[PDB]
Amino acid sequence: FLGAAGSTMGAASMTLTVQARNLLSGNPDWLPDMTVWGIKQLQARVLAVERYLRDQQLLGIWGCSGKLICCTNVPWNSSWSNRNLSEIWDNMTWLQWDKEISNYTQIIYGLLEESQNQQEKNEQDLLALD
Amino acid sequence: FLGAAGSTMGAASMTLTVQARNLLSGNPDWLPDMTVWGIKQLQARVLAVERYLRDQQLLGIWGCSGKLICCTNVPWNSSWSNRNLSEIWDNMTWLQWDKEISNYTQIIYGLLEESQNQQEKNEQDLLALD
Amino acid sequence: NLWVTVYYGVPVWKDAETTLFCASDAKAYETEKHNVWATHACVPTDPNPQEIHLENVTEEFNMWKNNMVEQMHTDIISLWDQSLKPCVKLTPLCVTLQCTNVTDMRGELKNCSFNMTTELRDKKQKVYSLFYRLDVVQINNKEYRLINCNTSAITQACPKVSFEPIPIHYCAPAGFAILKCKDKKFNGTGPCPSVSTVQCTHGIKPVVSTQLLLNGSLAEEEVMIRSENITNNAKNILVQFNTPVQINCTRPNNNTRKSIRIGPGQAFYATGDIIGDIRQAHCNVSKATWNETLGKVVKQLRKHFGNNTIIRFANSSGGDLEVTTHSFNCGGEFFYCNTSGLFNSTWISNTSVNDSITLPCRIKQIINMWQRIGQAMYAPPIQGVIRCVSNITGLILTRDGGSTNSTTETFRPGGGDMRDNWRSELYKYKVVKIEPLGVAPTRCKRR
Amino acid sequence: IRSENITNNAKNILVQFNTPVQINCTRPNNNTRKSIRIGPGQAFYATG
Amino acid sequence: DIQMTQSPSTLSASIGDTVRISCRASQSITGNWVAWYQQRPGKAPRLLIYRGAALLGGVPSRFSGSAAGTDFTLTIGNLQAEDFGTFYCQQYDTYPGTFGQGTKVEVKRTVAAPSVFIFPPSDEQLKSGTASVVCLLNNFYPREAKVQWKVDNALQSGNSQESVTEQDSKDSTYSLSSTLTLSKADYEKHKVYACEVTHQGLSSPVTKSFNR
Amino acid sequence: QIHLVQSGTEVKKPGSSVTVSCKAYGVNTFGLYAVNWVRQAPGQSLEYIGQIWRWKSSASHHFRGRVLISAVDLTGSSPPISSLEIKNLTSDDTAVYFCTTTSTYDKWSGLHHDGVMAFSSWGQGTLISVSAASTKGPSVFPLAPSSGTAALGCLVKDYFPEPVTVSWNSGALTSGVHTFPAVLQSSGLYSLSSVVTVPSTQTYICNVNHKPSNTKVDKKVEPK
Ligand SMILES: *[C@@H]1O[C@H](CO)[C@@H](O[C@@H]2O[C@H](CO)[C@@H](O[C@@H]3O[C@H](CO[C@H]4O[C@H](CO[C@H]5O[C@H](CO)[C@@H](O)[C@H](O)[C@@H]5O[C@H]5O[C@H](CO)[C@@H](O)[C@H](O)[C@@H]5O)[C@@H](O)[C@H](O[C@H]5O[C@H](CO)[C@@H](O)[C@H](O)[C@@H]5O[C@H]5O[C@H](CO)[C@@H](O)[C@H](O)[C@@H]5O)[C@@H]4O)[C@@H](O)[C@H](O[C@H]4O[C@H](CO)[C@@H](O)[C@H](O)[C@@H]4O[C@H]4O[C@H](CO)[C@@H](O)[C@H](O)[C@@H]4O[C@H]4O[C@H](CO)[C@@H](O)[C@H](O)[C@@H]4O)[C@@H]3O)[C@H](O)[C@H]2NC(C)=O)[C@H](O)[C@H]1NC(C)=O
Ligand SMILES: *[C@@H]1O[C@H](CO)[C@@H](O[C@@H]2O[C@H](CO)[C@@H](O[C@@H]3O[C@H](CO[C@H]4O[C@H](CO[C@H]5O[C@H](CO)[C@@H](O)[C@H](O)[C@@H]5O)[C@@H](O)[C@H](O[C@H]5O[C@H](CO)[C@@H](O)[C@H](O)[C@@H]5O)[C@@H]4O)[C@@H](O)[C@H](O[C@H]4O[C@H](CO)[C@@H](O)[C@H](O)[C@@H]4O[C@H]4O[C@H](CO)[C@@H](O)[C@H](O)[C@@H]4O)[C@@H]3O)[C@H](O)[C@H]2NC(C)=O)[C@H](O)[C@H]1NC(C)=O
Ligand SMILES: *[C@@H]1O[C@H](CO)[C@@H](O[C@@H]2O[C@H](CO)[C@@H](O[C@@H]3O[C@H](CO[C@H]4O[C@H](CO[C@H]5O[C@H](CO)[C@@H](O)[C@H](O)[C@@H]5O)[C@@H](O)[C@H](O[C@H]5O[C@H](CO)[C@@H](O)[C@H](O)[C@@H]5O)[C@@H]4O)[C@@H](O)[C@H](O[C@H]4O[C@H](CO)[C@@H](O)[C@H](O)[C@@H]4O[C@H]4O[C@H](CO)[C@@H](O)[C@H](O)[C@@H]4O)[C@@H]3O)[C@H](O)[C@H]2NC(C)=O)[C@H](O)[C@H]1NC(C)=O
Ligand SMILES: *[C@@H]1O[C@H](CO)[C@@H](O[C@@H]2O[C@H](CO)[C@@H](O[C@@H]3O[C@H](CO)[C@@H](O)[C@H](O[C@H]4O[C@H](CO)[C@@H](O)[C@H](O)[C@@H]4O[C@H]4O[C@H](CO)[C@@H](O)[C@H](O)[C@@H]4O)[C@@H]3O)[C@H](O)[C@H]2NC(C)=O)[C@H](O)[C@H]1NC(C)=O
Ligand SMILES: *[C@@H]1O[C@H](CO)[C@@H](O[C@@H]2O[C@H](CO)[C@@H](O[C@@H]3O[C@H](CO[C@H]4O[C@H](CO)[C@@H](O)[C@H](O)[C@@H]4O)[C@@H](O)[C@H](O[C@H]4O[C@H](CO)[C@@H](O)[C@H](O)[C@@H]4O)[C@@H]3O)[C@H](O)[C@H]2NC(C)=O)[C@H](O)[C@H]1NC(C)=O
Ligand SMILES: *[C@@H]1O[C@H](CO)[C@@H](O[C@@H]2O[C@H](CO)[C@@H](O[C@@H]3O[C@H](CO[C@H]4O[C@H](CO)[C@@H](O)[C@H](O)[C@@H]4O)[C@@H](O)[C@H](O)[C@@H]3O)[C@H](O)[C@H]2NC(C)=O)[C@H](O)[C@H]1NC(C)=O
Ligand SMILES: *[C@@H]1O[C@H](CO)[C@@H](O[C@@H]2O[C@H](CO)[C@@H](O[C@@H]3O[C@H](CO)[C@@H](O)[C@H](O)[C@@H]3O)[C@H](O)[C@H]2NC(C)=O)[C@H](O)[C@H]1NC(C)=O
Ligand SMILES: *[C@@H]1O[C@H](CO)[C@@H](O[C@@H]2O[C@H](CO)[C@@H](O[C@@H]3O[C@H](CO)[C@@H](O)[C@H](O)[C@@H]3O)[C@H](O)[C@H]2NC(C)=O)[C@H](O)[C@H]1NC(C)=O
Ligand SMILES: *[C@@H]1O[C@H](CO)[C@@H](O[C@@H]2O[C@H](CO)[C@@H](O)[C@H](O)[C@H]2NC(C)=O)[C@H](O)[C@H]1NC(C)=O
Ligand SMILES: *[C@@H]1O[C@H](CO)[C@@H](O[C@@H]2O[C@H](CO)[C@@H](O)[C@H](O)[C@H]2NC(C)=O)[C@H](O)[C@H]1NC(C)=O
Ligand SMILES: *[C@@H]1O[C@H](CO)[C@@H](O)[C@H](O)[C@H]1NC(C)=O
Repeated sequence: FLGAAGSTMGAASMTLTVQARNLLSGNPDWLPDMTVWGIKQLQARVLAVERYLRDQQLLGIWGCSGKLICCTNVPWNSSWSNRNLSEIWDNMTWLQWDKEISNYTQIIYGLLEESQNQQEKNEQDLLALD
Repeated sequence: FLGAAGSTMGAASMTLTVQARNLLSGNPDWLPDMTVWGIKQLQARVLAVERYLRDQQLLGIWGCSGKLICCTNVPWNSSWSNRNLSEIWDNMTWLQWDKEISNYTQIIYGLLEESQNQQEKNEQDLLALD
Repeated sequence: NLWVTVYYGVPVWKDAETTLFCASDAKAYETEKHNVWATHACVPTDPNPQEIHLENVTEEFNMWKNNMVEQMHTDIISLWDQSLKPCVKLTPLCVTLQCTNVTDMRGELKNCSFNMTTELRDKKQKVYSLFYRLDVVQINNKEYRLINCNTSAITQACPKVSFEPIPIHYCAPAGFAILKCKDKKFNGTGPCPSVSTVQCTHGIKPVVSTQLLLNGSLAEEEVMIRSENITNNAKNILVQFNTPVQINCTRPNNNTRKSIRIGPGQAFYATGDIIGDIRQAHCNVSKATWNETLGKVVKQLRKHFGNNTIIRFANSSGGDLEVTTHSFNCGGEFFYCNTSGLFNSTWISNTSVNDSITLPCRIKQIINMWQRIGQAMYAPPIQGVIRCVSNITGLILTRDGGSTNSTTETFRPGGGDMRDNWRSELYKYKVVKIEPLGVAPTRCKRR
Repeated sequence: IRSENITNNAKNILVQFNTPVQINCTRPNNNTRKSIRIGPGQAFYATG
Repeated sequence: DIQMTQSPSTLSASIGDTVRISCRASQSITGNWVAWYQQRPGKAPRLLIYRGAALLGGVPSRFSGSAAGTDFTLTIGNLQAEDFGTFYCQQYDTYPGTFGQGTKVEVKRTVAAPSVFIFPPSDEQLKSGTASVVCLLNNFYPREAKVQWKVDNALQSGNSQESVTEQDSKDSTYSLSSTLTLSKADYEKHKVYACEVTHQGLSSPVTKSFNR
Repeated sequence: QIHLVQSGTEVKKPGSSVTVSCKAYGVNTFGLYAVNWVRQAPGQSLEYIGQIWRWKSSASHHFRGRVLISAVDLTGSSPPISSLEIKNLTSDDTAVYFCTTTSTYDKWSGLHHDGVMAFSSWGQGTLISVSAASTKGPSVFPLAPSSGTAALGCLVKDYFPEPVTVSWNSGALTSGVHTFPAVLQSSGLYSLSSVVTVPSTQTYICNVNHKPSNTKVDKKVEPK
């Protein structure tokens, strides 16, 4: 549970499953509720499922369609964190990583939904016909 | 956003992603609520997620298992809108299209869940054994 | 060469605010007594709360900016109103009170005769009751009235429910997390070397008190000193004790409940005659234990105010009763204690120049805490003598503005804001939201 | 000009203006509030 | 160790103008870790933009940053009086942080020629054993100017010091002094002393001399 | 709000040890705020020296170990204070030193980058001049106009230490006056000038006040 957050990105890939589990599902679960303080234990968990499906759309509309890790045809731009491969996984941490990509984060997002699954699935339709 | 609804089906395939996005997720999002008019801003968004998962079951139980476009092994029956290929995409519109298929709509649905993923996955089990 | 790849569940979070729920340990529910304090539908606590220590991590904390406090403060307030809603409203108690002096200590109790409406709407009822001087005010024999009638309305708390504080774990919903600072010495500000995460916070007893933190969490090793702005005398100074201080607060009046009938269906509990010791409420503090702590605490202030300086203590300056006295609840009754005897001392650099001590306490049944207007709560009478023993775990302190800063400084008991009481237990906690989505470059591409 | 059923005189006729019409509505009585006390806690505002 | 290069070292711009000051780092900075500071003369430097485009709260919208690879540029539209001063670019990308050459933003106005005056050494100064000839440049635009010392039609090396006033608050002009420090013995050995100045304003050669 | 007040002007001789202090007003603690010491060479750019962050002192490879940064947190009588020391003082250390800090609480702020950061708050600054010289009184000389229009002024040479205040007719003449900044002569003494532009009688005068040497000497100006 977040144990590798201080560790390097290379080491942070092993416990990846643990974060997926605990984060995904959270039910206490208690049926009882009352007019006040029942709406308080509701408003919190309702926002949980709204924030969740928000994330899931990206997983589907992108080249993943599945959880954990999945890859894509988007080439990594040099202008986006020009680096050494061992300088990323072995020498650097995720929090330290997301810090720099903050400018290019929205750009990459476009490459996943538009450049791929919009143009890839259409490409697939043209390649599955023959 | 719906811009190609008046345009032809062939042109309506380019902006397909836009409709998927905006339709999928709708959070204002405001936590505050009250006993009356709080139940009004609830009843609407609760029906939103109920109508949503209703659609998602069909995507999974059919030969898609993924969003946007996906194909299937169901052959197109001549009795179902016997037409020209250029008479569909190039000369005709979706609203005009769904208008005629209204009779055969329920029939096709059966071919996707039964004739395919019931008989296809079982076929896959028999083909994945060897 | 590489290609972008989506990683799901990467350890990345951002500081944020959400709506937190409670946890009752699923035992408080068996304590029953018709919804004690909070626990009614309250989430039972996971029998095995999880605490995961994060290595190679340093996070900066601020307890004064903590949002869990504001939620908890508003929680107790919202909790208070929901308890008083189903109960019996005392609205037609504003009837004239003909009072006289009780049979010593300048007649603190008033025996009052008054007219009251019965179950029937025809004939009134001539009955007498017993109110404290603080609950009544004369208007011009001796004629009095309810002290809250000119300010607001009033309602009686139900005898079934109890105000007994029970441990409450604040937990976060899915998508959120709660951080815990495991360091022994933490003032609530600065970087935290060792940080662990929990789904639920530790056991927190919502004990509402003034000038004394009761039934709280002990510090580690040295006693802790916390202040929002220290050199600023306008900001209160929170202290965390190492060893708990034995305190006794009793109600040396053995009472009875009238349970008068103002029907149909409603019954009010009046305070009957006192049978037993004729005494005023009192608070005991052992002279040896308080002093020992004082000697240890006064040295911590000199880690700031300088190695050598004169620190004098004194009682409350003045203000509302809630500010000037120690306000709390024991056995259902609300005590207001005179702390002037403890705060009378003068200390040298390391030292200050009998077997027991006592503190005069005042009792008030009708209260408006948190500066509430429009709603006044009446504390119902309790059968027999009430005795309670609690831990004194910390204080609320203020520094004088008169300076002469380079000469000496004097400290007096604080009060007011109850958020500080919650900041005492929540200093090591803060709320952050988890951002699972992440992207990384790799060669795998796709077919 | 809008009407549900026009030839029908039983149906109201809704009109939409082009230019807005200036209208003034005032209370040419300068008043005071009594704020009488019908307690406990309640206060009614009478017209003085 | 990063080296930051600013261009130009100084520039002349008017009110309402759009000013662009670029900067280049010895390497490529990604994550866009770059800062731009403003410093008015005689005052401590103030932070304007961090992360190259991220403007700090309270700064006017007229300031705009841009960050791409090795090349960085700060854009200031609708130039105003309070904006004039010296600007620096800084990288906190790696340990330690390094600043740029600095860029002096200087007020633009019609080119103004100085009025040159030369003052012969005072009598009481001659008795001290030294003689200092002072060439004066009054209000002039721009700050960049030349002052050379010719003794009997011969240049002088060393023993020369010049002084420059800050750009005037209203006139937006500069004033320049020149100090020639020589002894008494060498002073009696020569006759005519000349101060040669050349500036964008004059449109004529200027030399002010005295026959003592 | 945030106010950084540094120590007074320090003039020290080579080989000695210097101590400057930075009082940080408005700062709750140095735990949530990183403190960076930055110096500025005269007529030159800014240079990062070192920092103390999370109560850990650190400095650049130029100054390793030779520069010592110490700080104490918020106390009951004064705001948080930091101090910077440079031993084995030399002539190249004459830069103007600034005490800076930055808010580190925001973990995703662009202000900081793992120890290396920008500087949000700037102090008043403290000038350190390293030179072997003793205080002396100013020599004042008049500059007489020969004859377009006319110009006259007074010349102040060889004073120490700075500054000196030069006036005209005891502050009566405030217009058209340009007082040139003091220039550091090769002799280690300062010299400056104050000149006034005159058209075409009034018989002006110079008011010079040197406080360190306590010399308020005033000189007149007569045309030859
Ligand atoms: C809340 O809570 C929290 C927690 O809990 C808290 O926090 C806290 O805080 C505090 C404050 O207040 C703190 O403390 C502090 O600290 C600091 C720092 O320290 C550190 O550092 C240092 C320095 O460093 C450097 O050096 C070194 C050498 O050695 C090295 O090694 C390093 O590395 C560094 O370096 C770097 O840099 C360079 C350049 O620069 C480069 O080159 C390199 O490379 C690098 O990078 C040091 O020194 C230290 O050390 C020490 O200590 C330790 C312990 O601590 C140890 O371990 C060691 O060993 C040592 O020891 C020693 O010493 C000590 C001292 O004390 C002793 O004790 C011992 O025994 C021995 O001897 C460290 O590391 C500091 O600085 C400070 O100090 C200050 O204060 C004190 C009192 O307290 C005093 O005494 C001192 O002196 C000081 O003071 C100063 O300053 C001030 C201000 O500024 C002034 O005023 C004064 O006067 C002074 O000054 C003086 O001195 C100087 C010198 O120093 C000179 O210069 C001058 O002139 C004068 O003379 C303090 O201590 C803590 O820490 C914290 N904690 C934690 C846990 O973190 C807070 O506070 C709270 N809050 C509230 C409100 O309450
Ligand atoms: C938490 O609590 C703490 C305390 O509990 C709070 O700390 C308080 O912080 C405020 C800042 O908001 C401080 O006020 C500020 O003080 C500075 C510094 O003043 C001191 O030093 C001055 C100079 O000292 C040097 O020079 C002399 C002479 O050579 C030397 O001898 C010295 O040794 C030093 O080297 C000095 O002039 C000051 O004295 C004057 O003021 C005091 C205090 O009022 C009087 O007693 C004195 O008699 C005398 O009058 C003092 O000793 C000031 O510079 C600040 O002034 C700015 O702000 C004013 C508004 O308050 C404003 O009117 C001024 O014009 C001035 O603004 C100027 O500077 C800005 C920044 O550069 C510019 O933007 C602006 O345009 C303008 O140019 C200010 O007064 C408090 O002193 C400090 N408390 C204590 C007890 O010291 C903290 O704020 C709290 N924080 C939070 C988050 O809760
Ligand atoms: C919105 O509002 C509008 C108005 O605001 C509403 O409009 C109203 O709609 C109703 C329909 O429900 C109309 O009533 C119907 O009128 C017709 C036509 O009647 C006229 O023409 C007749 C013939 O005219 C021709 O022939 C002569 C002779 O050659 C020529 O000279 C002419 O020029 C023509 O060429 C004529 O006979 C009528 O006159 C009679 O009626 C009027 C009105 O009452 C009297 O004043 C006269 O004196 C005279 O008695 C008239 O001029 C009728 O044919 C309809 O009758 C049917 O419905 C009756 C119930 O109301 C029922 O009792 C009849 O038996 C008849 O039903 C017959 O027809 C059905 C359809 O074929 C069969 O299914 C059925 O089995 C049976 O065979 C009816 O009276 C209103 O007139 C009209 N309002 C106005 C002002 O004109 C509208 O309804 C509203 N809608 C909504 C959604 O809100
Ligand atoms: C607030 O109230 C609490 C609770 O009342 C106080 O805490 C209690 O403090 C008392 C006294 O300080 C303490 O009582 C003693 O506890 C001992 C055990 O810890 C007992 O052994 C002891 O009993 C002996 O003494 C009594 C009185 O002298 C006798 O009546 C009793 O029979 C005992 O005598 C026996 O033992 C001797 C040998 O020692 C033998 O020769 C005899 O034959 C006989 O067998 C005391 O009762 C309580 O333990 C404390 N309670 C707690 C929970 O700590 C607190 O002090 C109050 N605070 C203030 C400020 O007033
Ligand atoms: C700070 O923390 C201390 C300690 O936790 C609190 O002290 C508690 O005070 C409450 C009363 O407010 C105590 O509750 C009392 O429990 C007694 C023991 O109950 C056990 O024993 C009986 C047999 O006698 C069993 O049947 C029962 O199941 C339990 O196992 C009861 O005897 C008490 O009832 C009597 O007192 C109350 C008033 O005190 C009357 O209303 C009753 O009618 C009756 O006369 C009562 O239920 C609790 O036990 C105390 N804690 C401990 C550890 O003993 C402080 O209150 C707290 N400070 C604040 C401000 O809340
Ligand atoms: C790289 O990504 C960075 C992500 O943080 C970018 O930083 C952001 O850049 C934008 C660009 O303009 C800034 O937008 C301006 O913000 C200021 C101040 O906003 C902040 O401060 C206020 C004041 O307290 C606070 O209320 C806000 O909530 C903000 O946190 C506004 O005043 C301007 O009008 C304008 O909107 C962001 O502020 C800035 N920081 C953030 C988002 O934290 C950076 O620009 C990117 N780099 C490039 C080259 O684009
Ligand atoms: C206030 O705190 C001080 C400590 O700072 C307390 O002083 C304590 O006094 C007792 C005596 O009443 C000391 O006990 C003595 O022990 C010695 C050594 O065993 C023995 O020779 C004596 O006969 C006596 O028994 C005790 O040691 C001392 N505390 C310390 C730390 O030395 C004081 O009691 C406190 N205030 C009160 C209410 O007394
Ligand atoms: C602050 O606390 C001190 C210490 O308790 C208080 O001093 C106390 O003053 C009373 C007088 O009101 C003393 O009573 C006296 O006792 C002696 C000895 O039996 C007797 O000779 C006298 O006639 C009188 O009865 C008491 O002893 C004394 N405390 C000690 C430990 O000696 C002081 O009054 C307190 N100040 C305030 C403002 O409350
Ligand atoms: C408080 O006053 C009431 C009277 O208003 C006392 O009740 C009376 O007690 C005497 C005993 O001396 C009886 O003879 C009367 O019949 C009682 N009258 C009523 C109306 O109850 C009461 O005793 C006083 N307080 C107490 C109980 O000490
Ligand atoms: C709280 O304790 C103080 C200290 O004993 C009390 O102060 C006394 O006040 C009375 C007047 O009401 C004086 O006659 C006494 O001389 C004071 N005592 C001392 C030791 O000075 C105070 O009255 C107590 N309670 C309240 C409500 O103030
Ligand atoms: C009753 O005691 C009060 C003290 O609170 C006193 O003011 C009053 O005079 C006393 N009444 C009588 C009748 O003695």
